[PDB]
Amino acid sequence: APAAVVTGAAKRIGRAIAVKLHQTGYRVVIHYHNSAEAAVSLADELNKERSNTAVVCQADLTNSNVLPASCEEIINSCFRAFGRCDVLVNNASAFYPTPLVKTVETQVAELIGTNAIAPFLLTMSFAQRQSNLSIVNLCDAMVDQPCMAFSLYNMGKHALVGLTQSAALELAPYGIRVNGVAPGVSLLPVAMGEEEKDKWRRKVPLGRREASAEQIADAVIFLVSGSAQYITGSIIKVDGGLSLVHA
Amino acid sequence: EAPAAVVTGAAKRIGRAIAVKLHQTGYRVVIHYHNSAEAAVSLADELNKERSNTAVVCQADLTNSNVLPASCEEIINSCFRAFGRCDVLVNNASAFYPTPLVKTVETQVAELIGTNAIAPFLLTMSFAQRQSNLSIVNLCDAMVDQPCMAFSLYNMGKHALVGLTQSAALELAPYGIRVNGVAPGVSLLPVAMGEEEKDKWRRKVPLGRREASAEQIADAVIFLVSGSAQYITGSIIKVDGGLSLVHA
Amino acid sequence: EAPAAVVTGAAKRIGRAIAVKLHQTGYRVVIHYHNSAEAAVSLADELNKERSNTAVVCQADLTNSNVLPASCEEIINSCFRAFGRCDVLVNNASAFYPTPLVKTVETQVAELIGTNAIAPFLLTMSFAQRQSNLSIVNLCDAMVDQPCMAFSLYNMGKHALVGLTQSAALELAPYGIRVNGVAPGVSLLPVAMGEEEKDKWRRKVPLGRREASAEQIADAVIFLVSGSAQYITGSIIKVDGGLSLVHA
Amino acid sequence: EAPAAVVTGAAKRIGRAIAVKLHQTGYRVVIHYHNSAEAAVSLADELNKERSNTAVVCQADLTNSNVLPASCEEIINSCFRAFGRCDVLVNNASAFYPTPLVQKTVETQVAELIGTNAIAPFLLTMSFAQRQSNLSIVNLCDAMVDQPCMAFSLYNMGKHALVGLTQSAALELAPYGIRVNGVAPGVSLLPVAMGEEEKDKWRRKVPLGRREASAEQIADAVIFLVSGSAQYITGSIIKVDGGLSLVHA
Ligand SMILES: NC(=O)c1ccc[n+]([C@@H]2O[C@H](COP(=O)([O-])OP(=O)(O)OC[C@H]3O[C@@H](n4cnc5c(N)ncnc54)[C@H](OP(=O)(O)O)[C@@H]3O)[C@@H](O)[C@H]2O)c1
Ligand SMILES: NC(=O)c1ccc[n+]([C@@H]2O[C@H](COP(=O)([O-])OP(=O)(O)OC[C@H]3O[C@@H](n4cnc5c(N)ncnc54)[C@H](OP(=O)(O)O)[C@@H]3O)[C@@H](O)[C@H]2O)c1
Ligand SMILES: NC(=O)c1ccc[n+]([C@@H]2O[C@H](COP(=O)([O-])OP(=O)(O)OC[C@H]3O[C@@H](n4cnc5c(N)ncnc54)[C@H](OP(=O)(O)O)[C@@H]3O)[C@@H](O)[C@H]2O)c1
Ligand SMILES: NC(=O)c1ccc[n+]([C@@H]2O[C@H](COP(=O)([O-])OP(=O)(O)OC[C@H]3O[C@@H](n4cnc5c(N)ncnc54)[C@H](OP(=O)(O)O)[C@@H]3O)[C@@H](O)[C@H]2O)c1
Ligand SMILES: Nc1nc(N)nc(NC2CC2)n1
Ligand SMILES: Nc1nc(N)nc(NC2CC2)n1
Ligand SMILES: Nc1nc(N)nc(NC2CC2)n1
Ligand SMILES: Nc1nc(N)nc(NC2CC2)n1
Ligand code: NA
Ligand code: NA
Repeated sequence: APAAVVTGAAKRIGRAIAVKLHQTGYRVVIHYHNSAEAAVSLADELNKERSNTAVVCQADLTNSNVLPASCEEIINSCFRAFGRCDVLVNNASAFYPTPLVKTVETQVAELIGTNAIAPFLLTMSFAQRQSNLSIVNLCDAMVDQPCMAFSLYNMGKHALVGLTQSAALELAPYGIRVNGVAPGVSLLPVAMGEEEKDKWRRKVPLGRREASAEQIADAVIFLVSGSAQYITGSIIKVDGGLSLVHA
Repeated sequence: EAPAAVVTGAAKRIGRAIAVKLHQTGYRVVIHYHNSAEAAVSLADELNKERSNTAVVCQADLTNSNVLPASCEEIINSCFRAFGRCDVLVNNASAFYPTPLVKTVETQVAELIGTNAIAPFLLTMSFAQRQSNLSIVNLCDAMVDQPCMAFSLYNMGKHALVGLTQSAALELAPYGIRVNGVAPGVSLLPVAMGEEEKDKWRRKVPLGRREASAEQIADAVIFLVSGSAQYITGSIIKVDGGLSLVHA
Repeated sequence: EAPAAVVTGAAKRIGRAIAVKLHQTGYRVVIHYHNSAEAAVSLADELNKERSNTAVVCQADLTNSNVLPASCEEIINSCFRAFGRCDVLVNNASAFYPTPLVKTVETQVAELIGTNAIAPFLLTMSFAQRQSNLSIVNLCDAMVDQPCMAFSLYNMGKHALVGLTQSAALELAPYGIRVNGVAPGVSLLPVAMGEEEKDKWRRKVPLGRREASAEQIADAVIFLVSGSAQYITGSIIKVDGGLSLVHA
Repeated sequence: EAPAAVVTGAAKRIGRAIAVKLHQTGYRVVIHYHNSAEAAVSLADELNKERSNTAVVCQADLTNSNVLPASCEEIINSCFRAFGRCDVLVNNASAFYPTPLVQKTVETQVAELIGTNAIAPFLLTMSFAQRQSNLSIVNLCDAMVDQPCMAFSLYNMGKHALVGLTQSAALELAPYGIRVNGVAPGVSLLPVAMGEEEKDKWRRKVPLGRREASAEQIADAVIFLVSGSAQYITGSIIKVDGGLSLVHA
């Protein structure tokens, strides 16, 4: 059985991706930062289905002097548990506004670390340890029509597009594919107000609703599958047409 | 009962692989063709041997002309006539040849722009006008921003097809019709292409230094028409082995 | 001696402003028009009052048809007959109206795809064939990836024009002919559009909550044809006040 | 009074060309530099001999660190100290070197490549805006970001982030009348460290003249963007690449 690492997998979209990978037959490493209880509850659920097929792994993915070592250890955790690491899903992400007009350098470390630098370091560590091997990066369908006052977040997501492309090119000779999935509106942020959630939903052409986490996870499953073996450097929007709607 | 799909230019090559994979997934298929009558009938016979009354052929020229709207309406009609429904449209048929800036040019326009862009638009119109998982898949080109030299009309047509994909995704979303694309890089090389040229293209592809099989292209089409793509509309999936990421 | 430019659809609105600014920069101009003869002639008279023998008009329908290649060749020829040279081509003329998926459709195709894409292609062919700072500027649309609802053929035509811009840039670079685009967002609105509707569009624009003047669009054209742009080819400059960056 | 501009990494090469062209257009200029003190001072001396008290130098490292926000604030402050205003910011400074995925610390490479190409532009943009006619920012991008050089992931990441900043900042700063645009070279001045045969390999790829862009050609697009001829243009990135990005593998 192949094995996958999913970052930020205790809740929401990460959780659904881990669940669907496990349902497909993968053993999974459930990475978490603060959500230890949820991470272990997910592992307990998956291990009840198939013993010793899910483990948890804690790490902060904020940029720092220790982030390279932390990312090496996440990949190492998959090898320790399962003896291989076939799939990496870069899902973990900080998301909050950073107006141009926490210290700003902490915001940099968190927003650019989680969205871009940790994915890069995890990609390095994944590759260095190297079958259907692939990486899937969780992008953002709205990167070119960004939310107001979210410059660092947007920078991080653009950087992640860059990594997707650069790593697809560089890792192709190792048979490692690198792709992305770009939600528009999926599970709305827990802190967003109801009326705000509804305003976003009403903008989506395809059903005037957000994507379920499972719909996002379906695109991840496709990209890691045998049915995507010639696909690398591609980013699949799963956005219900939202990015096509003008102001 | 079983859903039904129209695949244009389905007698050979990628369209044939798409038709076969849709049929294997459970669809009844309209095999559109232009000149390749014997291949189209042979494919229909193959599919009907597997499940009777699940494949028919439909002949049409998709060159632009004043009768092209009627021709595209008749392809969609032919699906309803055979199967009583039309769930999926795959716009695959395509003319591809150079048109240097420096057949008459009017014919070149009609063929390249008609097959790659206008016929998809008219088929899209007719599909939409006539009707649980409805979708359209347009065969695009991953290299449209790094185009082949002296292929301006072809490239224009494929860019127009991106525009149609996006515009139709937006407009047809309220009807539950998703509209997406699949963009090959190099897949089955042109029959006309010489061996050395084919080898030069193959050697450019990062992932495996080989072209895509027809089946690999069809796999992306199958995903986009499936239940696993129900929130996906207006997306174009490159299936190019990284080719478009390679600088000059 | 003075360079010469062809501007399509130059009688009114953005094309007129472009022709004026090119003339102010020192170009002789061919004012192409279709229906707006009186305005074309008035512009020519104004320009020739400023400097005699510097402006001529040229009538043609740019709808797609069997005669469009000849018509386009004639427009280019008119610049050579008048001025002895043709240094700049500005593809500005454009039909724009909705074509819902759900006039006959073949005429809509001819008009929308002809004016926005096929006539630019044929004009580009004829320009190149007759061939220093030579360049072509195509009037694109900054909103082509977030298009107006029910404008599929228009959007297809503008996408095709992006592809032409790219393809022609690549192919014509060895002749030193640069090919670029200018992409307005909201510029001149219909005069007859109610101000309340105009204001809905204006309020969308981040930079000043107003539409671009024709002259602001023309400024970008002037840059691209200038000596300050001699390494720029295949580039499309948005002149949109940030509109294309604004989400739904 | 004459307007004032800050050009990062302006001692040499493209940045100097931009500073020179802005100065010739009537701007007073802050010549930011990191290690090239001699070159920076030489340029300032030359510009002040054309017009007295119209150029100053400003030294800063633009590597990311917890003091980078203060350093960026101080570059903008230096423009106001010398000239009383700051109308234009050109984010030109850039680290550029490979970072292979498979095998000087990686954290240093992150701090340099992401800091110079993205974070310092962001912080300078914040400081520029907080301190405020024809105000604008021009970011030096890269026309090849979607067809990147092999083994340059962190550089490419940085330049993609800079695209994101250009767009985000154009949106957010539009109500302040600050336009934010980019200029994206393909091949311009080749690296000093490259041999002529390798330079020629790159030159031969360029459809328009089989040559790199001069520094002045890049600067010409910057000057257009800061000019009155670009007053409705924001969020736009102009490729100045001779068609290079249109050429397939
Ligand atoms: N939801 C949407 O509509 C949407 C739209 C566009 C893009 N996306 C992208 O899709 C992905 C999943 O979205 P989501 O909404 O499910 O994400 P989310 O709930 O915002 O974040 C996912 C997880 O990231 C982890 N994380 C955050 N900061 C971290 C840090 N410093 N170190 C390590 N891990 C950290 C958290 O793990 P712990 O809980 O364990 O601390 C969190 O549960 C993200 O990449 C997001 O950007 C989502
Ligand atoms: N192969 C590749 O590497 C590649 C690369 C990029 C994109 N694509 C796209 O993928 C699709 C499939 O590629 P392919 O190589 O399999 O295509 P293809 O063999 O060039 O053409 C497919 C079929 O199009 C039909 N067709 C051509 N002109 C027509 C006309 N005037 N009216 C009606 N039908 C017409 C032909 O049908 P008859 O034989 O019955 O006459 C032909 O067999 C095309 O859209 C192509 O542009 C392919
Ligand atoms: N206005 C905007 O906000 C906006 C936004 C985005 C892009 N653009 C682009 O900018 C350019 C100029 O826009 P505009 O608003 O000034 O254009 P416009 O007023 O819609 O049209 C310009 C001219 O095109 C000519 N034209 C139309 N159909 C033709 C045909 N069949 N044959 C020949 N010529 C034909 C007409 O010439 P006659 O009057 O002589 O018949 C007309 O005056 C266009 O390419 C447009 O798509 C404009
Ligand atoms: N040259 C090309 O072909 C090309 C192609 C694509 C994009 N571009 C972009 O165009 C811009 C100019 O290119 P270029 O070739 O002229 O650049 P460059 O010579 O590589 O670098 C410009 C300057 O950046 C400064 N810099 C580097 N690291 C720094 C740091 N840690 N802190 C502060 N400043 C630092 C250096 O200043 P000091 O010398 O004072 O240390 C250097 O002179 C860059 O943004 C580049 O990415 C250029
Ligand atoms: N990390 C990230 N990124 C986006 N775009 N949206 C969200 N959504 C909610 C914070 C949970 N999360
Ligand atoms: N229609 C089309 N389009 C492309 N890109 N390639 C091909 N390949 C060869 C004519 C079969 N055909
Ligand atoms: N995008 C576009 N294209 C043309 N040809 N004309 C127009 N006219 C504007 C609605 C007045 N807009
Ligand atoms: N900063 C930067 N960025 C690019 N692309 N090219 C260059 N040339 C560098 C001096 C070698 N520098
Ligand atoms: Na830790
Ligand atoms: Na008239």
